[PDB]
Amino acid sequence: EVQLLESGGVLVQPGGSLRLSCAASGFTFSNFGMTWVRQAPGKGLEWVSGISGGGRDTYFADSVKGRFTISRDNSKNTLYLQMNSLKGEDTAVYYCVKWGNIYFDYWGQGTLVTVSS
Amino acid sequence: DIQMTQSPSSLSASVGDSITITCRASLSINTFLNWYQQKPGKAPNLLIYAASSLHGGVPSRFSGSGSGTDFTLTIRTLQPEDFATYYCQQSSNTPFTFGPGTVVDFR
Amino acid sequence: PWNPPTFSPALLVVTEGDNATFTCSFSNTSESFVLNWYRMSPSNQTDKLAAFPEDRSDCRFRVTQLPNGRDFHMSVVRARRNDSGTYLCGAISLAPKAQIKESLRAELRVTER
Repeated sequence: EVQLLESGGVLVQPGGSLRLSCAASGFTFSNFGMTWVRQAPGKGLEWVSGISGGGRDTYFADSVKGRFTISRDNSKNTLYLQMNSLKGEDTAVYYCVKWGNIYFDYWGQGTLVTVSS
Repeated sequence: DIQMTQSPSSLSASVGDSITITCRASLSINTFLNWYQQKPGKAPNLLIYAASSLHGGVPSRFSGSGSGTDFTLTIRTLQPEDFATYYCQQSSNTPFTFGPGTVVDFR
Repeated sequence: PWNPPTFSPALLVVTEGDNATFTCSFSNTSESFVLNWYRMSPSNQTDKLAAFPEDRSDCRFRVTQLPNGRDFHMSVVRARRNDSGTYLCGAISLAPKAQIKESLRAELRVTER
């Protein structure tokens, strides 16, 4: 059925940059918006960013705005999160989330991003 | 920003008990609350949307109620596959904010 | 500063077995929206029948988007007598300030064949 496959989570030094990819399959990817939700180790869930589905509207949280870039490419059914100016605080498990309504239908198992020297 | 709080922080119960956990919002949202279940090492799963609507495939024992600032989740007959952490999440205003989470344990 | 969608026709009368098609036209402002199809149960309890974007997971209620970005067809497939009632469409302004702004409701009449 619906599956979201996150990729690109690797150990990165602070101040570096990394881009996350989500392989969407099982639904009309272009019709639905998407969000990234991260869970820091030992912390709760925090909403990161959101994309409109057509890509025209973008939404960001205060903690990542100016540093993270949300983008989508409906041609290959992929969701991108460009992470720049990484901090140690940003170390978290990043979940690909199916947006498009009041509610968050499906969550991928997530990709682990560790920020350390 | 809308801050979300939950109570209780932790919960110990056995199979068959009825569980009610609450979620509070700093300001009114009136329906726009979601309930999620996270099991250790796995992605969260949606249970309740619009604060009372049951997501497809979720057992009917899971139920939600409340409007405005105060909401409740109810598990009528607790089963072994329900011991997990539950988060509430408001969707009225960006940025979307989550609750601290309520841990349900086996006793 | 955001207009609700409109739901036409006012009175849709069809014979049982035929498909009855509604048209909810929504002139969106920014593409972060969702349209929902509702049927009013007893005591003004709204049931969501279908929606666009189509969830795709009852299949007799389908929502089709027209080539213009305004009109949508909500069609009941093989309408039964018990489908007669009050129907309406609603737009939810998610991201930001989620608000359900509703259309005027319409009546469906399914007659004997």
